[PDB]
Amino acid sequence: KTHIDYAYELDITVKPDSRVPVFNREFATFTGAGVPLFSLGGGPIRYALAEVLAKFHARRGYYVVETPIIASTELFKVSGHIEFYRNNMYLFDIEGHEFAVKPMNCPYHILLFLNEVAKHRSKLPLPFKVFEFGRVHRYEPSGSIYGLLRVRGFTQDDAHIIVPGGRVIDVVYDVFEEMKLVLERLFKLGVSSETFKVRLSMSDKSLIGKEFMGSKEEWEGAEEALREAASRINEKYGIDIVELEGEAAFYGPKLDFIMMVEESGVSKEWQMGTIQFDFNLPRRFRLYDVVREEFGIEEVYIIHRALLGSIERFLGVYLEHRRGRMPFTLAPIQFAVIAVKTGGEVDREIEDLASSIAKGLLDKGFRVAVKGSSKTGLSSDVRHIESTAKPAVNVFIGAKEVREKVLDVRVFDLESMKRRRLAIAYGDAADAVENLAAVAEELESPVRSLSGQAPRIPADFSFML
Amino acid sequence: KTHIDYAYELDITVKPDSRVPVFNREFATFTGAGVPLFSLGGGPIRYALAEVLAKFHARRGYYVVETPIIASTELFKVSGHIEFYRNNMYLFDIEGHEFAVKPMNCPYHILLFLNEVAKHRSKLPLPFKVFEFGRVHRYEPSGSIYGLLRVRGFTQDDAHIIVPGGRVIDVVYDVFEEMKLVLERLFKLGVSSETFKVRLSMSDKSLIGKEFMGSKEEWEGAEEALREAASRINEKYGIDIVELEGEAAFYGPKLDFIMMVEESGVSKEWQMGTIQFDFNLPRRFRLYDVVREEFGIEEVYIIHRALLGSIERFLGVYLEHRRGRMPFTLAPIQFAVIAVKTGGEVDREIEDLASSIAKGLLDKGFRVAVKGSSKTGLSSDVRHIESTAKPAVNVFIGAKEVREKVLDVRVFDLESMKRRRLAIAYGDAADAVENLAAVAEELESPVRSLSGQAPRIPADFSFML
Ligand SMILES: [Zn+2]
Ligand SMILES: [Zn+2]
Repeated sequence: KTHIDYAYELDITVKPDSRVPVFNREFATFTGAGVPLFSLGGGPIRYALAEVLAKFHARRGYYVVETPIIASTELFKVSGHIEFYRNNMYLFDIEGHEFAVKPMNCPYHILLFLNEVAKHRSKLPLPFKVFEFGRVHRYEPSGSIYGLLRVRGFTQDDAHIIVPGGRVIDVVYDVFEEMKLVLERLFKLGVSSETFKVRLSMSDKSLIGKEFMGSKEEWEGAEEALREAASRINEKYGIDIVELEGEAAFYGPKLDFIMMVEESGVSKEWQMGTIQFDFNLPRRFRLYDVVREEFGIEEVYIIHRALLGSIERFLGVYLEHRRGRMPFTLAPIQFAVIAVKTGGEVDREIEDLASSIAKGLLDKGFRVAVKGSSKTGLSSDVRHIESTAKPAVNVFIGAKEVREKVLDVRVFDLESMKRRRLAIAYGDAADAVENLAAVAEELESPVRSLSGQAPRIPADFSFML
Repeated sequence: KTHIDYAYELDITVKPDSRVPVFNREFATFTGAGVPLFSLGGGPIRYALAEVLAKFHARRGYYVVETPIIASTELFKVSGHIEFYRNNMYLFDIEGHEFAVKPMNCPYHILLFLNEVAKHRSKLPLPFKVFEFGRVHRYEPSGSIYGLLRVRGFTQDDAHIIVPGGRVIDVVYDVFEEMKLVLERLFKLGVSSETFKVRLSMSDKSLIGKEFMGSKEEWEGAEEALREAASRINEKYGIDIVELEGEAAFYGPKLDFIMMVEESGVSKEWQMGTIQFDFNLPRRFRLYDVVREEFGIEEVYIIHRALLGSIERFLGVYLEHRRGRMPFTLAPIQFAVIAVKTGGEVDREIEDLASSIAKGLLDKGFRVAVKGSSKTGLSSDVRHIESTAKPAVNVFIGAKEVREKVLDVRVFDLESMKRRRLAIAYGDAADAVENLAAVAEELESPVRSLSGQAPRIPADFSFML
């Protein structure tokens, strides 16, 4: 089972090679290869993700933005190289004039910086931090496409930071702290000395001015910002730091976030976001000039950063590491309500309890699926539910639950990777809904500390069970 | 003053003909004409909008989805005509194979329906309703582009409904009820007999089979669904109904939502969303077959619907009708905190009060701008603030406010189009923040009834004041 299997079973995506009813052709022969089609289970995940990440960034001091999907290629000529990158771009004509589907958000985020400087000049505070849940499209050959990992259109938790020399170490460190908060609180992935690695990729000093563009001073101030920040990370968490000479991009050094995972029992890297300096963009968009003239700052850095990286890719690898098991806030089905029918007259109270709880949870904004089951059917029904839909919480309502006034509620524990039984007392349907909503709020708590609000995007997914 | 002026002054957009610092070229010569670039003030509006509309639709029974931005042209060949619509499409090549930037979400939403039928068959409930905050791109000639009204890339509150004959009148009516809830609660625009018109566009019966495709039966069942629904609308609200013979699309009849507005004092239509039947798509994607075979339903309808329509266009016309005055939830600056300094020692308590209130409002997730003003500067500072930034709420903190322990708080009243003064007592900074947050929650209340949650996407926009 790969993420292609989990994504399909959880209905996060449509499988490219599933056959379209009546056409008996594959979904991929309508959509094209490497264009992930998010389905009904995946839709609420995408809105929840944008909203949580946007709000998380706004609370940490980033301006949230949305930039156009297309642009004149003048935009990418200025940025540019163009002769090279042109080749990874989807290009088209309006009206003699060359346009591209955006492959990166950077030039747009810089124009937004430039517009604010023109309007407000030095009243604009530095560091200037801009975040976008951004949608980018890039050429990939057919043989390179794989699931959600390598695709033609995808999403980044992208941000750009323009930070003076006096604050750059803190900014680098803070981005690490942001990455950790998102992993731990949104995804429930522990970030510690045993699970995490920070890798720095630096210049070869003998090659500055040639394969590494820019000045010695730029490279030294940037590499030294990464070393101090990484030294604070290691001091604080005992997280180990790896430095690779000569591995930086031509336009600046970087730091990569790397989770260490184990099979099976093989130790494997899971690469996530990056912090990437850029000596090219401040030259091409005249940012060094603009900052010097308007702010009187001579030492300034331009940073590209993501925490997750590609969201599709992140999600792909997540589905594998966690065997289809989503955190409560991101689970296609949040509460599965399972009515264990008996054949006897108690089935009426069971049916009314299940149905009322389901309605009440939907009204609180939760994603709910009701399953009609039976004493003899239960074991096989549950097994299907676990091997396919993997609801965040199972609520079992049988004769015993009705007579004893205690729900049998099974939350899936992401650390132990097991269901955990809770006994939830209730007086009636409404009281049961309140109590189930309390369990949910506890599961939502870490996401509230990131974004202020946990997203409630309700859906009735009963048809899936 | 047009929406181009308001959008720029509120920093909702970058002005195409603003000059880029140092390049002294126009922003439009990097972006291309008719590609709206949303700026820092516009970013939170876009995320808030997606989130509110998505959640509103999920609570009303729509599945929320996000579909790809690109597609093989096979997708649009099936839908199709293609020979015609090809001409409004941005087309590009991967790897010998023709792709398009999506001009409409419809075919993707139908594939998602088709995938769920293949997986779950008749367990999928009807009506099937799917909503998307969707991003579409269409060819427009340079001479056709105007502000936010007619552009090359834009957003729709798009949905598709597959509804059996037994439920179609109710679905039509409900979409009207959805449109009214969004206008009134999100936008504070009254929908009544005096402000609103419903226009139906129908076949010419003599032309069915020729300029109007499909069968008599289809057209009659659809036109009659619109007449009954419209008759319920008129019965309930006294809203008047206009019917135009021969004005339908070739593929089905429709209803348009039309607000009536007055200048100046000229009566003008403001066209919003549409409810559009389609006899083409169920043939091209074999939906009539699929529904008949899997659900045993012979009478079924396919509907395209939006409430606002183009969101950019809606927003453009809104900014004009309301002279730059956004509802609280959507205002770039939610609280402007204005410190009226005196020159004397009370300035310290004023500065600490303003600063603490600002911080406290930011921590609640609000969009805040602090302005340092003075007794003699106030009148001109306020005038600049009103003519430019138009904050949802002004909080004036001077010597009097500090000594009397009562804030001077001015909410902008969208109906009367005037500031309205409130006297907000406080004991200290924290208590003031709580009380200001209470005023905000009252202003957020209508948006909570739509979406469960009002969006808090914080920002410090002090630099704008
Ligand atoms: Zn970048
Ligand atoms: Zn449509």
